[PDB]
Amino acid sequence: SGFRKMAFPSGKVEGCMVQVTCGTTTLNGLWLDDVVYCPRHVICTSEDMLNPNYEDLLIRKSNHNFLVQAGNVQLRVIGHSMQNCVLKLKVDTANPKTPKYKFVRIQPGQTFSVLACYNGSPSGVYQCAMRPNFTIKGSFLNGSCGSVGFNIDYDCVSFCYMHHMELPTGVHAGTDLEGNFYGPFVDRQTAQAAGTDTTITVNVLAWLYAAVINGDRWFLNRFTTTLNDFNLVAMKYNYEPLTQDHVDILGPLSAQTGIAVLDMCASLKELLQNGMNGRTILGSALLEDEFTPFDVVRQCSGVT
Amino acid sequence: SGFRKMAFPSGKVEGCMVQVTCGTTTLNGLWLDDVVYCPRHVICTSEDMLNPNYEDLLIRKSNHNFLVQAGNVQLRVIGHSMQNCVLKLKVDTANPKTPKYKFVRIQPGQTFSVLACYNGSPSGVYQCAMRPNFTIKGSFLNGSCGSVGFNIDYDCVSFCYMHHMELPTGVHAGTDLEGNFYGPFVDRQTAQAAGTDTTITVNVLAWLYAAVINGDRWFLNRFTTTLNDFNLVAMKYNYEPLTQDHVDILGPLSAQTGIAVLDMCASLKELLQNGMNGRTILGSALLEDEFTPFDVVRQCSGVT
Ligand SMILES: O=C(Cc1cccc(Cl)c1)Nc1cnccc1C1CC1
Ligand SMILES: O=C(Cc1cccc(Cl)c1)Nc1cnccc1C1CC1
Repeated sequence: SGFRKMAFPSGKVEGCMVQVTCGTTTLNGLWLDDVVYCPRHVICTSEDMLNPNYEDLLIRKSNHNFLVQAGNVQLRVIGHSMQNCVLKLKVDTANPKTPKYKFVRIQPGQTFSVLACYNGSPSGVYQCAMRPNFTIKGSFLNGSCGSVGFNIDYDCVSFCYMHHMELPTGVHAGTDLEGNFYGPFVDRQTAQAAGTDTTITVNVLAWLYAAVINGDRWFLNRFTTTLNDFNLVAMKYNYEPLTQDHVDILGPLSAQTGIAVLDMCASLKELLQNGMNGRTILGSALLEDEFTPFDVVRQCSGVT
Repeated sequence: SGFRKMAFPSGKVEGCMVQVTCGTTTLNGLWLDDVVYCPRHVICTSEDMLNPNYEDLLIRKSNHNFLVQAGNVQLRVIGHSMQNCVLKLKVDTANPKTPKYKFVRIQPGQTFSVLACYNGSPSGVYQCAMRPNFTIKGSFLNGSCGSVGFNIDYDCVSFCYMHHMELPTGVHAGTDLEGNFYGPFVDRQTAQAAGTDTTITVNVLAWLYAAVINGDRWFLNRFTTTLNDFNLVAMKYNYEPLTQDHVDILGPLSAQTGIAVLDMCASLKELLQNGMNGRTILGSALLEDEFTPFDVVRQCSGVT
């Protein structure tokens, strides 16, 4: 028993972290096979971060200008190319610590682990979610660019995120591993609209099922609702509309607890309309939406 | 900017995790040098977990009865001994992945990372604190015994905790790496009093300083207090008494924000007496006490 914001073990990713320097800028790189991936703004100075012409800036750079250090050893750069907002630096040595990996583009509402890094060295690991507005609420400082988000299926690391930018709001923006930004963001020093964020309803419901599994049952009531009635409530409280695809994914959690999905939606409705009343659920005084139904099953069953 | 319950990167510890089987029981071991450390209840069956005589039970066991598997390779056991509530199994091979390590006994209120493990394989990592009542609120299932808690100083892993037991309350109990239980707990299947827990005042105050650093300032007021006045309030709300040693550790955070420690205690007093009023601080609707002043400085400065 017990329920925690659990991140994946970071070892397979720690072995891929390198430091990338170019000009006077240093950030993190991801060394998989003979390629180092890093945010393309490594080639920029503060003056051109206002409106950078990356193609033109990259033209003034040669392989020898990209200094890639793996721990305390220098990697030799034999090729460079820009794919969207990332640079791929071909190195002459394949990373001996490359795990089985995939590059995936996660959906909004999905969760992943982040290994925050500075100068190619890991400082910490935390679990977070891709918000519906395609931002992440991470913990990142200057130098953290190139830090990656990932998931692990048995031995395979699915890299889903690379950190690029901090918004003026303090929220974070970044790309998938092909350099495509999640959301409308562009790698420019210009104020950019994050957009209205919503609460991931299916995730809150999964966390309510985790709460029942771990003894917290005060919020369960004698009521039920329909998808249409519940969605009127979700709309009012800026919660994502619940669909039958959401209910289907909540099936395993419903079967384990014997609480029908719509019965749990009625508990959520009452919690939204009435609040917690000074009570807690799994040590939280607010409704948590950063655990997917898969996360809850995984944590509650001990999948390694 | 941003503030997260950040755990240490788990790689150096993942390389030390092994599976220990004895009789019909399997749990996790910690392989450092030529020694495997694991909870001594690995030698027990369900019948003798009611009142085990570990010395007598261990007598019926030989080196060949302890099956230690590191990944998919079998380690040869050449010695066994009991030190308090842990067994130390001498193996014929030193772990090639042993990091620089120390065995430390943490103080209540101190935090550490846990690498939850099942069958010698890591499933996840989370940050937690040794509660003032010497329990931890972890996330552990059957088979998680032997999972360890640790801290990292540059390259040195300070192992502070080994998981042993789940209390009937769902809270967790365990030992330091010499087998000494934190708290009054004994490795027996008997109901055991956890004791009254308190809120780690110095940690809440550190988290309030992290909140100011990351823009959250609504809770700051035009008041100040004294250690004696504040401690009357802390007593009423089951908060640990604040001492000058606590204030001294809060010095770096006070200097960075220009908010005197007693001024921040007045904000805490008002928050305890008035509540959050439906507001949040760093995405939390309750006062967080699982970040030490050291944790806040580390996260807010990017120490790798
Ligand atoms: O945001 C940037 C630099 C930057 C500026 C403009 C565009 C792009 Cl792609 C990147 N880095 C960063 C990331 N995460 C957290 C803190 C920071 C630094 C501000 C402190
Ligand atoms: O508590 C035990 C077994 C046990 C019983 C009595 C004494 C001792 Cl030292 C150990 N293991 C465990 C640990 N953490 C979480 C879940 C569990 C299992 C109950 C599900």
